[PDB]
Order: sequence, then structure tokens, then C-alpha cells
Amino acid sequence: MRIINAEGLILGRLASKVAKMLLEGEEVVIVNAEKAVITGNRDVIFKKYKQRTELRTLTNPRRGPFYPKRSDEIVRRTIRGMLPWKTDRGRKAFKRLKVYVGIPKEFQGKELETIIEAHVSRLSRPKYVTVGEVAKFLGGKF
Amino acid sequence: KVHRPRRGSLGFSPRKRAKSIVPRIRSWPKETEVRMLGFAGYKAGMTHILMIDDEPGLTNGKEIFMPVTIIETPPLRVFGIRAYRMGYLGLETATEVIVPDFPLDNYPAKERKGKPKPKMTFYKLLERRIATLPKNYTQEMFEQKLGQLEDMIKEGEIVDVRAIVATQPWVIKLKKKPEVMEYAIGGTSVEEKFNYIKEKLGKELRVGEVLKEGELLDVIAVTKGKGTQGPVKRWGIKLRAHKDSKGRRKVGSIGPWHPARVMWTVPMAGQMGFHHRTELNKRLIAIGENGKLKLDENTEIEITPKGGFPHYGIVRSDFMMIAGSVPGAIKRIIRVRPAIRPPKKKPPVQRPQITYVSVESKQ
RNA sequence: AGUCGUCUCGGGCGAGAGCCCAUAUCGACCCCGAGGCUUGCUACCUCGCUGUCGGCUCUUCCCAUCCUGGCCCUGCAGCAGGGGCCAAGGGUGGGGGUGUUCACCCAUUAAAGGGGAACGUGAGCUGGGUUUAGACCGUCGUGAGACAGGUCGGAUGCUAUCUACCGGGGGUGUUGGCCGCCUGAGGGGAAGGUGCCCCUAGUACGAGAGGAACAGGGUGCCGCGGCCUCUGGUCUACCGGUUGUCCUCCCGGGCAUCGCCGGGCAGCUACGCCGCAGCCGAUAAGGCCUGAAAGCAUCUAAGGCCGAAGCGGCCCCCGAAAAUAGGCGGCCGUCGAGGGCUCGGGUAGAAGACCCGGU
RNA sequence: CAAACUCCGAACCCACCGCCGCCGUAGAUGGGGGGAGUAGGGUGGCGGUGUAAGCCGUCCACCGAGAGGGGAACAACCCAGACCGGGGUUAAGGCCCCAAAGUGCCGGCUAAGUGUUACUCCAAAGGGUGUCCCGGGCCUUAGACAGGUCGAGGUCCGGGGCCCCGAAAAUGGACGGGGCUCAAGCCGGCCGCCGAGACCCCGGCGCACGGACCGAUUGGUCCGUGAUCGGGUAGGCGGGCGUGCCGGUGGCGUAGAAGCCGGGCCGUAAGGUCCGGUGGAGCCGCCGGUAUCGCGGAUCCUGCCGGGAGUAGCAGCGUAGUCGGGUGAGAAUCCCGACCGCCGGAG
RNA sequence: ACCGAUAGCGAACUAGUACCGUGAGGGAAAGCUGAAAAGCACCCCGGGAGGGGGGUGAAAAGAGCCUGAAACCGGGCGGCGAUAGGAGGGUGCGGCCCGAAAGGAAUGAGCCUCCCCGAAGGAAACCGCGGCGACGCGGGAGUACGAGGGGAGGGGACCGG
Repeated sequence: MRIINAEGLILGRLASKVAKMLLEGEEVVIVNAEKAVITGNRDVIFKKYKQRTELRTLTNPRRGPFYPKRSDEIVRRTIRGMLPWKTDRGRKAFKRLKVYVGIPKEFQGKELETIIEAHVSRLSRPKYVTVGEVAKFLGGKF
Repeated sequence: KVHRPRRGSLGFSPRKRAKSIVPRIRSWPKETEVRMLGFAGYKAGMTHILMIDDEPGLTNGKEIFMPVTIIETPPLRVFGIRAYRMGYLGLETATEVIVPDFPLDNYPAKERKGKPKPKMTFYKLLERRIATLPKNYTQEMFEQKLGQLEDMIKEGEIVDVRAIVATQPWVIKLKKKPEVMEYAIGGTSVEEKFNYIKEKLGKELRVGEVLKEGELLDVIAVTKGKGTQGPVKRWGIKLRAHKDSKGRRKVGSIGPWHPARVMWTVPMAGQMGFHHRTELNKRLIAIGENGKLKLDENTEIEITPKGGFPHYGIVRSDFMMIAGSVPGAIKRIIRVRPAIRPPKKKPPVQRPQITYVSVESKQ
């Protein structure tokens, strides 16, 4: 079981790597989902996430896309999008993932893995927003 | 086309039978003073009074008619203390301590032909609600559990504390099975709240001690049941044209061609009544003691109308007289809490000047 | 369905009109586009059958916004106007003729916006118009007859198979079972919208006429959720009067809509009565601060502040099947806690379910 | 300026002659005979016509009548034309995850989520000290501009790349999705690796042609060539499988025939034959003839049986029964008595 | 060299019979016990119909009678079975189950070990050099491996289906 600290990691690249790990039968625990970054323009990102949230089924709200508003849920859904969610293999792979905000005491005092292929040092300009900021704008718990 | 507001509100859906006949309180007000935030009673009936208006408005200082509702309020029994810690996604109960069995004195025992008095005790009426209570639970065990809870609070894992209370329908002779409720305590410091609950554990609380006359409250109860009701009564649709040969009390079209489904918003028949409802900003006109209301320090009147309240007995214990109507059939359990979203110019917190009280036969 | 000639709506240039001044406003002659809301063109799907216009009922969506919120220019003194920007949470009503959509007109109103949904909606209704079979008038035809010319009459089938939405129940699972109290991931909300009145004030402004606003109070209407103390309806429980007839007459009864008539408590009702937050956070249009590119200037390129009835929360309703399938106290198990039927009743109810009581 | 003009005039097309190449004595060009099907075509490039869609011809490339690998699905676009069992390498194109293969390399650009679109689908006129560049200029490093003083480059013009405004729609939502900013976008290139039934190889089948040998009715065994054989609708042609009966020939059966249910084997197949049950009386191989000779459809015919369903209906025009007793295995429904009712110008 | 009970005349039989229409006229369905009725004597239960024993018969073939298919329904058995999406199938294999005969097999099955030749194809460790770099060039080497074709040793019951 590998534990990844998401602080200062690009959301999409972290999600790609974590999904690749999951598809091979490895348990993963992301411990700082609120500190992931998303490059782009703040207004565009916020508008996109608001549109995702307001997506819903007209005939019955109890069936429409339940896109997330929390940071950990956002990271979870981002990773899910990269898995074959419609297959038993993809469902079993997703059942092997846990995402948390901040470091819970349970995972305290344990090795934290980082992904060099997704660190913010790659970016030429740090024009991004945090998943925590996106959640705050959306009105989620954290 | 001609526009108009839609029939009924979508903010109370689904319109289903209430989960529990005992109402639940989801939110509590923020008060600096340390006191229990609400009370419980039984709905008795309705009457009217004439009072000099003190609330701001055009009718200020002038005698006015005012309908009032009576809730019989036997004293509550504080028999538990519960603690809440902060979980990952919200509050989670950490521990809960109930007092050990003690004799029950306010039980109205009757001497029937043969056998002695029943000699009832606590944990005997409570079994009718719980059915699984501690055995061989002693004062020392209770003391050690309370000490453990206090040590947890000192450590700081506890973020909130609340009181477990029980109703006593037997004292007023309504029924015997009690209703158990969980009440938040006003204040800021968990230590103060814990001391306040501890000093009253195993004792009685009176609405006179809890609430204040002339204050605004919110009333929570389950409304009267109506069974299955058609859309005309459930949502208020308009009757169809009188020439209709397929009925009059039904919706005409339940949707267009596309979407090729019935939208959930189309009015339809179903359960009406017996819903959990909250009514805001109801003034507490008066609190009466032992079924008697005092007017001018030398006049007291029985609050029970001649012949008794319809479908109800006689008010014999403390009671609350509140302005306006409240949800629930007769004898329903009604919860009251302090005003959660009160206005800015509130009425004075004191009993108004009541010039007349109606006690004429209401049947 | 394709296309947009036409239709609706934008843009480029600026001759000219505006006392001068092209751009306050209008904008010739020309040119470039958007939508698929008018009509047309094509004939691609549907003629071993997909029922039309209009109205009623009901649901939902777009902004190119009529009013309601906030702004910019003005040939914007005030009160009002003209042009434009952000903004779709709410409203956009009642009537006369006509089958009418539309258009015209009347009295109110803040306004009485245009449209999409198989020109939404006939296994929901109506059938006035349209389009059979009967008949009359005008015109055309020798005639039988015809008329996208009037006129009168002219039927609307349903036992829900699957799914859909509205409510009501029985199970499994959630690493043993059971009773109780909770947490709140998520979904729903308009739970609120909008006028008028009093003061500010006959004040600012203005020669005068005329005539505001911030703030502070009151109240109406529309909508929503509850209640039956008061008033009204009903009240085939109940009491009384009375007509015809029958039980032989008297009492007391049957039938004649409950025979008819008047009153009527409980219950249900509205025509009755009670309740419905303006605060915080970030923003759009818009107003500013610092500052270079471009030694100056500059709201913008980097950066910062404020700023909408719109967005998120406080608030109300559903909510352990929330697959990370939850927390806690207690009881039981490794005969037995806790339940079901049966029993007397409604704080309930189509069957189930729920609630009180059971020596 | 010219479709109904031409002093000129191509690409290009056509006829003929010589040659290269290919095909042909295992028999072409050509000639005779038998049998057809086809007379609605579509996409794509070009021409006339139309606002456009579209209509009408032309080109024979693809679907029609075409598998496999891709473009998200897609007739028509890209690779590719296919007998059966295996191994390998490539094509279209692809390599951040979905998803096999690089978070690949160098130089530059974009800040718009522009884009992430080879074509089937893709918004314009007009404008931008937004950026990165090229070419011409005039002044031009104590002298040029910004505000006669400073004291380093200015001030124009015509262009090129990317981007920006111009840019409004109806259920919630479309780069295929997630997402992506020295890139997972776009330019000029490059290096590895994945990826077809295509290409190569091994074994097998058939077919066309030639040959040797061998059958007492169309033929059989084997051999040689096939880079120049192996998709297929209408249609043409050859072989084979199955059923009833007849003339022969050789047989099986009460120690169990036909028929019927479930299995094994052979055949690319139509099918045949064996094993284990039931059945109690007929049945088959081979040769040569004959026929009401082969079933999924025809809103096919006859018979049987399903879901709808233990559901609708057993109300409306006259809503009628109840209490004791009897009978009888069994009584709301039959019989007697009482009471309450209905028609009473017909019930 | 016709058919063999949905065929053959409409009628293999109480058939132009029963039935439909005022009428003229139209017009079906329906064969089989056994060699011999030897067609179930007696007993228990049941109101009865019939059920269970027990007898007859080579065989119930039991009269609702030669055989008794399919559709459809009920029970047992084996598999799946209440978080999972596609016209119900195709390729490959893995669980659970069956597996005497007809298929191989104790004259040796799956299986384990070793040896030889091998078409098309085809690496790397390491050494030297070129490139800014991804990487490439020469040797190693056409080597290990390679579809398939053979041989020897161990075990002793499966494999195919």
C-alpha cells in the first residue's frame, strides 16, 4: 500500500499516474487532496466546475451526474475518469483507492511518496489554483 | 402564452409520511446564556384571548383578539449526558452516560381491590421505549463513567455535549410510554455545558425554568394526517372544464412529447399530511402552573374550558399558551426551540396585558 | 430533415440631418454576418394508417430583457426621456366583438416581452374553424357538376404488457444478532416576489411651473407551509314543524330524494385565522488605487480595493444502499436477548405500514 | 470585354506505323451455338443549371454485390481486397490514462482551455503599441524621441506566424471522455517502440491447366506449374447429401425391426454410423429407373399450448334480506314460521 | 413404379350425418387394448369421484387403452444467484459439476527432467566510436531463442469431450 502526498502536484498528471498504479493491483492512499493544483485561469476553472455541478437530470434529480464539490471527492472523480469505470476490472481497481484531505492520525508517521513526473517545478509559470480553492468556491465542506 | 406561478412548492419534496412520529431538530440557535435550548409538550387544544398589543405595528396599544394554543407541559426528566467529538465529515458521538435506576414518586398509583400499590420505579416506564436497559448498574459504575467522560472533555477530544431527556405522560395521565429526546445546551464552553447537565442528571426540568414568557420560538411537530389526496387538494391545481367526460379533479397533461418521460415536478396524488414541519417566530404568550393562569396577582383561572378540551382531558400540570396555531393533531408531541431566525424589531420579552381569557365551552 | 432567397436580429464605412459638431440621436448609397422564431425551395424518412387549427389543464427551457436588481453615454436642471451594458431568481393579469393565433379596443398595472419543447401536451379534455356523406344562395358549365365563395347540420373507441414519475410495503447486503438516540456525504427550495402610504420634503434642482434621493416606519397583493379559537358551508349523527297515505282512532312508527322545511355540536373545510432572515463570502457590468511597457501619461500587462433581485452559506424539507454501505450507550450469543400473529382502540390508514393500551 | 468572337494556342485525347513490355499453340484476337440477369442506382472529381440544398450529364475510383485494421460511432474517407492451422514483420495510423506503445529529443511560438478536427462537421467583412519575426525607409549612441536642458536609440511604412475582439437558443453534456500550459496545443525536423486476414515462412485442402498409370456409363490414384488461382448480389456451370416407391443384387430382425430421448466417432457440409434406454414387427447397404422428393416466413392452412392472469367482468335501468327450526356428509343460495321490504294501469 | 387417416372421394366410422341460412343453398370433426377380457376377486381410507395394498397379463398395453415427439407446466438434481447494461451470441481460458459404452489410454494420460535438428525471424551483458540529445554504428552474432520434426529417463490415471 503506497501513500502519496498530493501537495504541489498537478491534478491531471497525478491522477494519470495513480490510475496506472491502480490498474496493476496496487493500493493507493492520497493524503493531501486539497493541495493539488490545476493550471489555467481561475475564472475559467471555476466556471467549468460550476457547470459540472449544475449538470443534472431533468426528469429526476436523483439520477443526474453527481459531480463532486469536495477536494477529496474531486480528486477521486478525476482518477475515476481515467479508469475503465464501465467494466468489472475498472470497478475493482477503483475500489482499491482512498483519498483524504490533510494527514489523518492513522497515516501519521508513515513514508510519503511523491511523483517527480507531476511536480509544479515543471511549469514555466505558476498560474494555477488549488483544489481547495475550487472547493471553497463551489461551497463544499473542504 | 399566459404565465402564472406553478402549483405548490418543490421545497418540501418528497411529500412522504414522516420518518418518526417524534420530531427531530436539525439546527439549534446560538445563545450565550447557559440553558437547555427548547422543551417538549402535548398539544391540548385552542382558545382565544383579548390583549393590549405591544408588538410594533399599526395596532399598538389597542385591545385585540388573539387566538392561542395550549400545550400541556409536564416536567421533563433529564436522564442522560452525551458527548460529541469532531469526526472526518462531522460530529460523531464519543460517549453517553445514563443515570442508574432510582425510585419513581410522581407516578399516580391507584389502589385497586386487592394487591398493594404497584410501587413503580424508573427503568420500568423507560423499558417501554428502550426495552434493553443496564442491569446491575450501580452508583459507583455511574460515577466512574462520568469521571471518564470528564477526563475526555479535559483532554479535549469532545467538541460538544447534549442532554438526553424523557417525557412523563404518566403524571398527567395521558399514557405511560415516554418519548426520549436529545437537546443541545446553549453556551460556548463544553465545561460549562457539562457542569450544567451534570447538576441536573436524574432530576426534573420545568418549562418555567427553561423558557421565558414573551419570547419567540420555533415549533416542530408532525402535521395532521389526511391519507391519500388527489392533486386538486395536494398541490392546488385548477378543476378541469365542466364539460370534461373523463373527470374534473385531475391534471390535464402530465408532460410534452419530449422528454419522453414524466417529469417529477408534475403534480400527482399521494400522501398528504403527517409531514415533519417547522414553524418560525411564534410568540410565547404565557406559562401557567398546575393548569391555572394568574392575571393580576389576585385572580387565577383554570385554563381548561367548561367540559374540557375536545378530544382531550383536563390540563392538570404546567402548560404553555402560544400565539397562533401549531402543527399536529390533538395529543401530538410538540417540540419548541428558541427563535432560530427572529426578526430585528422583536416584541418585548414579557407577558402582555391580557384583558380577557375565554374558558367557555369549546365543544 | 438540408438551405436561408425571404423573415428576425447584429456588424463595417460615413454622405447627410443635428445653431458649429458624423457618431446625444437618426444614418442614405454600398458591403460582411448570426438564428432557424415567417414564408418558400428540395423531395432525404414516414401512405399493410404517427388523428388537424384554436381553447382549457399541466410541466419545463433560451435571451435577442417588458417590469423587478446594478450600471455607462446623453442635445442627462429636477420629474421624466433617447441609446447602450451585466443580469433569466420572480412576475408578466382581467375583459368586448371574432372559431380564431394574431391584430384592434376598454379599465387597471411596475410590466401587462418575444419564443423552443413532433407549429409541447386529443391511449388529458372540448369540438367552435378546417376536410366526406344532407341542403340553400351567387358565379361558371348545354349537362352531369364545380368553386383555396359564403351559409345551417354533422360520431372523438382503451381491462396498462415494459418503462416513466407520485406515494405505500417485503427482503438481501453492509464480516454475529437485537432495542434506542444521533451524524449529515449528497439531492430539492422562490420560500419568498412585488406595489402603495407617512416622514426626509414642498427640501435638493429649477426663473417658474413642477419636483427627487439615502436612511427610518406602516401596510396591501401574488406565492408558499400550517390550524379550526372566531365567522360561513356541509353535517342522509341528532332535535322540531308539517303534506299524502298505511299500521283501526290516541301515543309511536313505515314509505314518498333525508318525503319537504328550519336549526344543528364533533369532523372536513375557506369565504376564516396564524407563520415566511437580511447578514456574511467571492463575483459579472461598472467605479477606483499602485505601475511599466512607451524616462511622460495610463484602471492592466504583473498586483490591490470596492461593486448586482444574479452565485455559495446561514434557514426549511428527504436523507445509512453514503460500496470509505457511518457513530455511540445498552442487552444477548459463542437454551436463548429481541420480535410476529392473535386481543381492546385511533394522534394512522386503499392492502401493508404507523400510534396508544393490554391486569 | 465575349458560351453562342478568334490573328494565335497548350496540357491533353484520338487514328495509324516501328519497337520495348505483356498475353498466346497448356490455343489468344476472332467465329458459332445454349442460358440469362440488367431499363429506380448511390458517394466521390469535373461540366451546365440553381440563393443554396438540389436537378441533369460526364469520369469507373469505392458501396450496391466487399471481409479484416482505423477515423468514437459513420456505405462512400485511410490501409486492405479474404481457402484452413500455426510463427514472424510491416501498412493506415498511433505512443499521458481509458488503451499496446515515450509524461521521447532539439529550436521556436501560443495564454486564448485558442487548441487538443487529414475529409465526412468546423463562422465572415472589419479591426488589435497582444506577442514573435522579416523587408524597406527618415532621424540616428553626449546629436535621435518622452518631459532647451538631460543623454541611448528613436519615428514611420508594407508584410509573415500564433493569438485577441467581432461571436445570442431553447431537457443537463460534449476535443470520444478524463484531463492537459518550456504541453498531453501549434509550427521546422528527428529518434525509438507498438500496431492488420496485408508481406514472408512451415504444414494442410480445393481449383485451373499438362502428364503417367488405372476403371465394362459422366470417372479414379499420383505427379508438375500457379508472383501472374481461392471475397461476392442477379445469373451461368460441375459435384455431392437426404426422402417414398419400383427392377436387380447382398443382407439384418422376437437373443428384439421401424419409430422416439440423451451421448461417442467420422464428414469443410448436406449427413452417416455406433453406444445406453423405451418398443413389440418389420427394415436396410450397393447398381439402374421413377416422384404430390427436402421449410422460418406468404398479416400462409389445420391442431395444440403459452405471457396477458388467478387479472377484467359477476354495480349503474327494480341497491334485500334477517332471526329461530328442518333436511342433508356438506347450506348465505333448498324447505316451514315470524319480521322487514319491492311491483301493484303490471313485475 | 398412385395415397396411407391434416394424405386418398367431402365421407376408411350411426357422412351429404351433425350443424349454418327464410330461401336458393353451404357443410364438418371423428381409425388402432391385449394372444386370450384373462376388463382387477378381496382388504384399508373417502360423501362421492376416486387413492393405497393385493391380483391378471411376456409386457398395464387399465378401457381417459399400440408407440407417446415438441410446445407448455410441476418436483429433484448440477451451475449462477439481490453494485450491475446490452439482439442474449463469437475467440481464449479459469472456477463448480458429470464423465461404464461408443473416443485415446497400464502395449502408458495429464505431468516432471534431459538430449538432437530446426524455416521465416531474431535479442542482451560487455568492448570501441559518432551524435547537443532521444539514440545509433562495428564485434559479441546471425549467437540464446524460434513453428515444428525426433529420441531417452521418472511417475503411474487421466486426457479428449
